[PDB]
Amino acid sequence: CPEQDKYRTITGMCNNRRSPTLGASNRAFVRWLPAEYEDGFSLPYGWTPGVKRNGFPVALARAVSNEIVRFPTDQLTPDQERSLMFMQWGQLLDHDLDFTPEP
Amino acid sequence: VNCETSCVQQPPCFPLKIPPNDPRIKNQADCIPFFRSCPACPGSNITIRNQINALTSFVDASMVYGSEEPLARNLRNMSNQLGLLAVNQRFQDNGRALLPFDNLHDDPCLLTNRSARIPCFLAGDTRSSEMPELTSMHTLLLREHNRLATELKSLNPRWDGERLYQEARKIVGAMVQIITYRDYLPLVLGPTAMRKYLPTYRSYNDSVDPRIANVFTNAFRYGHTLIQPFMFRLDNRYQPMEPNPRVPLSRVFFASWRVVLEGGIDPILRGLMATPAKLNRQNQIAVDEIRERLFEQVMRIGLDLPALNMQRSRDHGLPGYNAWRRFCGLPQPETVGQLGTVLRNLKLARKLMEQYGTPNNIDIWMGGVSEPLKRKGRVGPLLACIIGTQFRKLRDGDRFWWENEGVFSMQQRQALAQISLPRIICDNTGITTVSKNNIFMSNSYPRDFVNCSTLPALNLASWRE
Ligand code: HEC
Ligand SMILES: Nc1cc(Cc2ccccc2)c2[nH]nnc2n1
Ligand SMILES: [Ca+2]
Ligand SMILES: [Cl-]
Ligand SMILES: [Cl-]
Repeated sequence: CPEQDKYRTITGMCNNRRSPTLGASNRAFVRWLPAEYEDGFSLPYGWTPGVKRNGFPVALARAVSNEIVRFPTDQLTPDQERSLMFMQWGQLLDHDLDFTPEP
Repeated sequence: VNCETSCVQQPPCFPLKIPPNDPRIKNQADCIPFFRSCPACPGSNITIRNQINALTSFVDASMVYGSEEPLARNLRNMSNQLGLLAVNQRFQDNGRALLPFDNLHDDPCLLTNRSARIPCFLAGDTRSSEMPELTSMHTLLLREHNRLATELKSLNPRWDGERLYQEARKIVGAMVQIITYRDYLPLVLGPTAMRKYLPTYRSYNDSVDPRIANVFTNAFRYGHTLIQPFMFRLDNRYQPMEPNPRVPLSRVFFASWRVVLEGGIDPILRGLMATPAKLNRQNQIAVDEIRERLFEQVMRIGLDLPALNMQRSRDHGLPGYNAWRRFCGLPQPETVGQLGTVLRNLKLARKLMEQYGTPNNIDIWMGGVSEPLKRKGRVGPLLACIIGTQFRKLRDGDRFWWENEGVFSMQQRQALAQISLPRIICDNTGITTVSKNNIFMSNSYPRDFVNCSTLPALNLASWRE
């Protein structure tokens, strides 16, 4: 860690001088709650058919989407209090904070 | 094995299986593809599976500059000592800059139009070309750094490339933080959640963990419920810009050609400013442009964003709704009636119960986007907690937070306090009529719009050496 800096590193390394990787890129997320996996350590709920979560079967994400989320486009309510810039800032902001890589 | 083509559930595949009577996919032998997020510890039978953040958690405008050193280096104009960001050399938008192109192996932007031959743009974050509206904001910011590195060069001509770039980067990073905390967040959270989670800034605290929490990557997807089924373009009069003024979303994803050829960033920004966002309602959660036709053009099948969010939370081992409410110090509904009360809606409670069996199993995004909205906010109590808690951490735990002593002088901060997103638009586009503050509330023309003349510009006098 450099003793005296005027600007951030690109990586975010050295922002926290005690734990220098904190907030830095290409590191594990922090967990606020212990992970809940089928096997306890790696397998996601719904990975194995018949395997229940808290004594109840695992709903298909596509089914929850169909039953809960699905609505007809015509019904859309425009927010009288928000611009599409409000939505757009959210995405651009999200893109400053997290990107979860996949293979 | 190959996740983009197969329905075989074999590591790293976790395909979204199709239910009976699906309104779009009749073959239950088909699937919505899904690659599990890279494990922090590959193949461990010991340590609990966690995912990685390719980005700096700080509100440091890494979406403009990069989170990895070679990318940051490449995004810069290394031809001179002006400390500028590299701009597209093949194209311009009315004599104004566009982002430079990226050299991708399998490029999804080229797939949106063979004739046009417009590839993905290069920016700090790799999702910049995802939609032309996001591309407009990335371009807006690429222009603000270059405009500031020009004003600072004319103010301090003895300054070199590294200085000018680092000094401009620092201002952009602070603008991002100001807009977010002064304008954006209060309108997401509402006034009460804003006081609770974001009390007045005291100072930098090196014991505050600034990392993004796994849950936040899902909770922050609440914005998918604000998405409109079209991309709107408006001329200088804020009237539809024909042809194709309302282009459906499933035709704009990776359509970088629409920016380069269909009018640049200005018709897109006016559209963002003068169009209302979609309002999240219990029976109107998220649009089919994302729930049915997400990346439709470029994939073998349309993806379902709400469903992808629920599969992602399961892949990330995120506890259910009640565990997060408990974490927030909020009552956890056990029965259908109790969920009804929390939701102020027994019909939705009955449906959620049919799907999950218990409010303990409701996926984070699902249960979060289902809660009634806090007064003057766009989230319910659970998301307000997760969102608020995360933002306070990124603020209280940022050594380079704009208000931190030694970051900017008292003079530089009084100058920075004057910034706004409507002004950044004025300074870097041909747009002359912008939103009245707050830019996030202002959605009606000509009622909520004013001229650039009225708006105060940023004064860089306190940056003179
Ligand atoms: C208010 C915030 C917000 C907005 C607006 C938003 N997203 Fe998201 N989105 C997120 C977050 C957080 C993630 C998780 C990113 C990560 O960590 O990799 C994400 C993830 C995604 C993912 C990854 C899906 C998966 O789980 O595999 C897709 C696809 C996506 N968003 C598409 C979009 C599209 C398309 C738009 C606009 C057209 C958009 N998002 C608008 C916050 C938002
Ligand atoms: N993890 C994600 C993924 C995508 C899709 C994508 C991935 C690579 C490049 C462009 C687009 C997102 N789009 N918006 N937020 C996102 N968060
Ligand atoms: Ca960042
Ligand atoms: Cl977490
Ligand atoms: Cl180029």
